[PDB]
Amino acid sequence: QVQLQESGPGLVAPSQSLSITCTVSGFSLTGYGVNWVRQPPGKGLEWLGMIWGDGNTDYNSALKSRLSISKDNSKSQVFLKMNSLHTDDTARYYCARERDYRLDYWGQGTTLTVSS
Amino acid sequence: KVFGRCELAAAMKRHGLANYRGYSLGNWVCAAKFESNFNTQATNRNTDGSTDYGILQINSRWWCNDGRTPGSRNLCNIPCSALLSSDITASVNCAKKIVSDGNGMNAWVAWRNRCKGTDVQAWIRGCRL
Amino acid sequence: DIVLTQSPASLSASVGETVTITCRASGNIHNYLAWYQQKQGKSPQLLVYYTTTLADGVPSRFSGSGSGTQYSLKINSLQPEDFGSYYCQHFWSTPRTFGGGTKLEIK
Repeated sequence: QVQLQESGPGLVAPSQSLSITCTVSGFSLTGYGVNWVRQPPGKGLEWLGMIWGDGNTDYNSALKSRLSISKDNSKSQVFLKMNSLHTDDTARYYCARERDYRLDYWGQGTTLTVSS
Repeated sequence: KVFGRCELAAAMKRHGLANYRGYSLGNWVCAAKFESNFNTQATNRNTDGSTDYGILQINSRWWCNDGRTPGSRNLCNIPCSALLSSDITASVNCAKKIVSDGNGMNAWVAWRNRCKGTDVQAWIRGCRL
Repeated sequence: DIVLTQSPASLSASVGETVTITCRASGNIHNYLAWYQQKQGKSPQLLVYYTTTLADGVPSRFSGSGSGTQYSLKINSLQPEDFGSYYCQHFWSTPRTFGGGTKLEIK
């Protein structure tokens, strides 16, 4: 059974950075990509970026300068790091598995709110 | 014959490989690259005694018959020599028999190890399809 | 980058009716388009991939079509479990983008 689960800090100050972990099971990170997507309350979906099975990365054009994605294959973990927080970064963050050009399994998400 | 990437992609598409059993077109082009380097007459004798033939390296102990491999099953029901043409029809037909479900490309070790998990679509972007 | 325009923003319909949603891209995406369904308080779920292929377990009443820059999702004789939101997403190179969403509600 393929599973993905997000873990975050919940509340973060604009002076600090955002760090979220995606723990997976039921498949190897070397054979599939993992995408990051967010959704502000009451709004639609926004694509953040991805890390391919081979370790290469790609990001959202407007957000690229402040995002970083990496992973640890042996520990089945994927990491998302974001700096220069704004209140506009308040949203539910999801990690999802990509299989040959479709997001087939998604995590339940983790909510994040940017303090003052 | 040695194919260029866009030329092989176009032929594979005409032969119904795009999304065959859920597999996007680039998977097939990537597999051919690592298996035969786009060479329609490639061969490789495995230590175990069998030999791999053609653009998609079809095996002589399970899929085609070369009349020289112990335990030959010949599941595609075809002579291995008939798979070395410039026309990919025969090789594509056997490949479709091998991949009976959405997980069948695992039949090619080079695809599993060197193509799965990479941007296989990169092998076909810019090809006038 | 390639942007997706999804319409309409909302639909009010009754069980048994047939509805259609459109997704048009600013550049050719070569059939690499997927659709997702999202119920209130849940994560998005895959419905259709590569324009026309239904995901496992998805009912035949759902059908996808399109090519080049224009695509559509049709639901024939909609049922109670179909109400919720729908989103299109493209996979032609990077970056990937989503359409703005459509809310299907009970009439």
